[PDB]
Amino acid sequence: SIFKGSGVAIITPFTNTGVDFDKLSELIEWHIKSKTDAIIVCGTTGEATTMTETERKETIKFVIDKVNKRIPVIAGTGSNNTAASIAMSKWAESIGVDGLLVITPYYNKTTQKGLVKHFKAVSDAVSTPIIIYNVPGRTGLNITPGTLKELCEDKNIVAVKEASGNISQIAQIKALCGDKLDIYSGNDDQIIPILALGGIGVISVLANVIPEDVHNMCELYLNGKVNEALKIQLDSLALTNALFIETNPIPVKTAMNLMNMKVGDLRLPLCEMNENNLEILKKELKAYNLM
Amino acid sequence: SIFKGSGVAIITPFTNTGVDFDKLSELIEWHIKSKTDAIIVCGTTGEATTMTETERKETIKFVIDKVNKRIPVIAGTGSNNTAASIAMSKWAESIGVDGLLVITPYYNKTTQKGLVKHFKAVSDAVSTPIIIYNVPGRTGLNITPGTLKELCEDKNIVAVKEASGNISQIAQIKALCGDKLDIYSGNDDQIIPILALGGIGVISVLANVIPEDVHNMCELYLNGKVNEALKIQLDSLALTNALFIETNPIPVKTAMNLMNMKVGDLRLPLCEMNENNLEILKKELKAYNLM
Amino acid sequence: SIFKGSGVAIITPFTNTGVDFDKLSELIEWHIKSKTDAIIVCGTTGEATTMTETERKETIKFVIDKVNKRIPVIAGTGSNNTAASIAMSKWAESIGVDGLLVITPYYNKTTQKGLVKHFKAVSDAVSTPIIIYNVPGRTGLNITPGTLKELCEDKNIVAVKEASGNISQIAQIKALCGDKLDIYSGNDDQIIPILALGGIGVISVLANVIPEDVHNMCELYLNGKVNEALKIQLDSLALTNALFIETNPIPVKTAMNLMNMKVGDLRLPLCEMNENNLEILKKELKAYNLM
Amino acid sequence: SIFKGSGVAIITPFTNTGVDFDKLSELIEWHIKSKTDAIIVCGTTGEATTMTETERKETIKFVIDKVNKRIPVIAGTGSNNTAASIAMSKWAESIGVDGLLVITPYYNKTTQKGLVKHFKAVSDAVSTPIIIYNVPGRTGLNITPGTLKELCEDKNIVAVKEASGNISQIAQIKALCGDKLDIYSGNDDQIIPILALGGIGVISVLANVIPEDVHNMCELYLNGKVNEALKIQLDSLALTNALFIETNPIPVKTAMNLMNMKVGDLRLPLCEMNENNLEILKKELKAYNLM
Ligand SMILES: [Cl-]
Ligand SMILES: [Cl-]
Ligand SMILES: [Cl-]
Ligand SMILES: [Cl-]
Ligand code: NA
Ligand code: NA
Ligand code: NA
Ligand code: NA
Repeated sequence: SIFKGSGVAIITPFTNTGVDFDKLSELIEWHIKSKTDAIIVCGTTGEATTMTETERKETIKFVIDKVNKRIPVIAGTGSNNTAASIAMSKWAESIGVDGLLVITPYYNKTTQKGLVKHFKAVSDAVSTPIIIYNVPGRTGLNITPGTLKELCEDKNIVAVKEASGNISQIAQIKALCGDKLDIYSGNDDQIIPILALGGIGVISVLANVIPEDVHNMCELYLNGKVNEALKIQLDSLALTNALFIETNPIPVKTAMNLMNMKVGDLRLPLCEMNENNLEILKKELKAYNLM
Repeated sequence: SIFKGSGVAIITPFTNTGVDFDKLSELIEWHIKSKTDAIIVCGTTGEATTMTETERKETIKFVIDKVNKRIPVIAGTGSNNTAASIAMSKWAESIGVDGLLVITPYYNKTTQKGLVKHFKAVSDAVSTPIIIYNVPGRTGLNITPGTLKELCEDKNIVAVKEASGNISQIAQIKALCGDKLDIYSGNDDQIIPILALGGIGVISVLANVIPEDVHNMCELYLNGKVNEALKIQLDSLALTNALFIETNPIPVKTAMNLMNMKVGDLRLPLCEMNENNLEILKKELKAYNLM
Repeated sequence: SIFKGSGVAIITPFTNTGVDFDKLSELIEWHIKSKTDAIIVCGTTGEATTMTETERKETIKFVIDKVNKRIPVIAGTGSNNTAASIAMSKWAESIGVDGLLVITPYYNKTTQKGLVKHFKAVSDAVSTPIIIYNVPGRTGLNITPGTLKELCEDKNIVAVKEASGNISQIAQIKALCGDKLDIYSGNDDQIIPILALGGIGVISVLANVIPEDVHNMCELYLNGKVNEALKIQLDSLALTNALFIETNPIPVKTAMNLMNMKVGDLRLPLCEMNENNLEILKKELKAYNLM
Repeated sequence: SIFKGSGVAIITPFTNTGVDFDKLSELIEWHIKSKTDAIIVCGTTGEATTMTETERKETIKFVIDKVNKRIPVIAGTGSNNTAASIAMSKWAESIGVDGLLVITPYYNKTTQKGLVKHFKAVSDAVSTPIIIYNVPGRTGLNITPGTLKELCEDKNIVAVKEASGNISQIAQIKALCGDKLDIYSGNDDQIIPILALGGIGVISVLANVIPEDVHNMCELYLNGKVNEALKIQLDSLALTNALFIETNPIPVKTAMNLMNMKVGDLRLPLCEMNENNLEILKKELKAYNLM
């Protein structure tokens, strides 16, 4: 496995002109102390879409060099243009990332036949483990269990981050791909049911604010302490759903700032929460002892 | 709990003019021997919709009287007409059923406000535990976790059969309703993830053909043997999905007949499978050692 | 055609113990004066689901006998049980209905293969024109354009009431079935686009309150006065959507009573509107000069 | 209006290393001869996603300079990064484009509140008419009629290309935004119903192969000859749906090559059609006299 347990999809802290490197360094050290199992850098939660190429590269290399082999670092390097996914993947490989988080194409989309060629062209280009990221609610596109079955034979493709939110489809991947594909939950509110079907962890938004809970929930579940794990899941559910009340990472960045972490403003087209949803977030942060 | 583990949604075996009572008796004794935990009689799997009132009553009373207190018997008694759900519920109560399986209205539908009045009017009429049955893919209507939270305070309403297929919504019910509402999975391909979130069993189509597997999967999971339970789930997944290749109970009745159980023909508007889907079913029955 | 233009899906006015026959008579005469083209009696808008068999029969025969050949009368006679759809269809035929409104099965559902057998078994039983009613948001089930193509060859099956709300699917039916199947819009907010694709009218909820507008919108469109028709559609759109703010016929019965028509209470599981939605309805009724 | 009638979403013809400028010139002259009303350059149909920035700029400027004021030219300039949508929009403005086709954010997405800030930040930057492009099946994101109502007050925002495929939502935009927002259909199979609700044309994939049909269908409809327009729509429907059998522009580029137009290969992650779908396309091309 690239890692087991809690891999945080870390926000990118912005100053008003670029990236807050010192704040990022603080977050990285906090994650390592708090027992986060891995860092996913410049995923969707990290707003990679509104970062320039230079910012994405500086940011990914910074996380890699700061962590310095202490825990695994995974970079989001996929895009909806296959040539660009190739170039970025080779580049993060070349500077020592331990894994690649590679989203399906989105918006342009393609067929199941094109998904196979897409991911084979990216994988062929590198020698670094790859995690396929499926998130149909964002991309308009669903990579099926059959397409995944065909891809899991690839040498670098070892895992999927599964954010379809469709548990029947999760069971199908596991039954079909067996021990040739690790499953990571792509939704925090679904850690328990996914680890229960044989998943080995989560790439997590909620770990941004409670890394201990997300790590222990996985560790407990994987160790056979399924009830102790279930209770963390149920107790944090209302907070977790509050973090999805508006497009992520709007709520999780909002929350970090309410918890005095000073992580800056979102970049357009993301923006400040509306007032009613802000109040629902705060209520859940206070009930969970976070402010 | 009304029961824990595997509650079979038993087919109703039809002769060419009415109900095959002798065949039903054989099925009941087989279920008790095979360690099925409870019988759900005249649910959707039992084709209650195409049975006359007299047939529904004769059938339910027969299952109750044959079982004779050996295991719990639950009757489907709900409909999309509240007066009719009342009369049928009182009637199954009066002849000694142990639970009521009461579907949300369907087709006519109603609001969340009407769902509360619907279920309160049914419950008020009886003194028998009630299981609310939510199946939005069939009814057009989704009873939300908030509406369920309000209903679980009712004296008779103790459980939900949850066939939304939405695991996020299952977590929400459990986090919100806590120990005031038992959750039964309404989908066989989702037993593991639902028991994992605190569910206490399944009202099952797949138990019609492999009652031992469905019972042991639940017993194992609930007892902490989560891996042994997971393996039954994954091994039977392809068969289970084959049983949903056409509108249930078309495939499960088709399969029982292929396994030489002689359970008769479906009633219109259900009908014989098409040929390609029939072959996919057979392949999965043979691979699972069922024919 | 069974009729062209506006066929009202008439509410059934209830007294506190049964049916308000005098009120129904008043509504029928009002519809004929107001130039409504046809009456659909005991459809979903007429709450047939919560009427007893005797009430459904008394109600349908009353509308037929009161209208006395002045305009076409269509009865809803389908159900999700094929035997019961047969018996009811023959019965409305026998007392002189001019058309049958026959919904797809719902809740139990079936395959496309079963839909063909379902509708052939109903049609074979009668010699009265049949309108197939497709409403997947209520039934869970979508009859496809290909299945409709196969059925339109049937002698009695001449039309579809299309409430999928999917305009691409409406075009497909017309291109495929051609002049062998009349299309009626099953949504008032979609009269224009459906008549534009070759539809010949609407089976209407909004005609309950403004029969003149619904009739003229169709007459104008069919006569080539497409702009005059469009304006009625756009001006009444906000009222029309307000009539769907809660499960129909909750809002249209609520509105009739606000317009002093004294049509009684809904039957469970339908119930009174909630307050915020009630206010939105009233605002739209006042802006459209209805109260 | 920026234009009325048929605005072709022109493919970009690729050589094996870049763009086939001579082929594009031929296509442009053919469109002008064939009476196409406007050219949309580097939209989704033009595979802008897999073109470099230099290619996108060279391509857009080429179409603008070749057309040389003969008909309106609209460039796709939006992206899911607001800064990048700003820079590209200003740039196409600066070289004389007549309109901007600006998609909602996709994949990253945002709230309705962010959509307003997104589009205001793009518009504020320019003085060129803007067409908002809504395509939730591709972006994961639906701009609502209320958000559009608020934006149509903007000085540059004059239109929407509406590809939700939801005709109820089209009526809502028109009723709400009135004469402050032109509607273009974003689906060829929905030209009739959208022009019928007050739309003024289509930004079209099907115009790539039959520009005369798409132009005449609009001209006829807008001129009151609604039946003559309807017939073009119904006759071409099966071809049109065939063009959507796989992710556009896979089928339309495939078809152009079958019609001997020599427009080159698709760029990854788009790829060649599968065989069964290829045969369905060919059958429809032959039945429509195109090969
Ligand atoms: Cl997308
Ligand atoms: Cl799910
Ligand atoms: Cl239903
Ligand atoms: Cl639609
Ligand atoms: Na692999
Ligand atoms: Na209770
Ligand atoms: Na016919
Ligand atoms: Na404007």
